[PDB]
Amino acid sequence: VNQHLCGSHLVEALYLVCGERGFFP
Amino acid sequence: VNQHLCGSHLVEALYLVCGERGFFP
Amino acid sequence: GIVEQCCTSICSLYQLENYCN
Amino acid sequence: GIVEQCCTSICSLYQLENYCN
Repeated sequence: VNQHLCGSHLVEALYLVCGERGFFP
Repeated sequence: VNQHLCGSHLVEALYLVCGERGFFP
Repeated sequence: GIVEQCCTSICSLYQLENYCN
Repeated sequence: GIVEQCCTSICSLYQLENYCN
C-alpha cells in the first residue's frame, strides 16, 4: 500500500494523529 | 479536510498508526 | 465494523488503534 | 520539512507526531 502522505492525505493524517489541538507545518 | 478513511486510505492509516506488527480487520 | 466506524462515520486515533495488532 | 520527510520519503507515526501541536 502507498505509505507516502502528500497534500490532503498528509493534512488528514496530521489531524488524525495530532487530534484536538491539531498541528503546525 | 476529509476525515473519513476508506479503502486504501484506511489501510494506510492503520499501517501508520499500528505500525510494526500492524493490524487485524 | 471498521468501515462503518471510520469510513462511513469518522473515527478518532483512539478508535482506529482499537483495531490494531 | 514535512513534505520531504513524509511525502517524498515515508515517515513513521513518531516522526509525524513531531510536527504536532
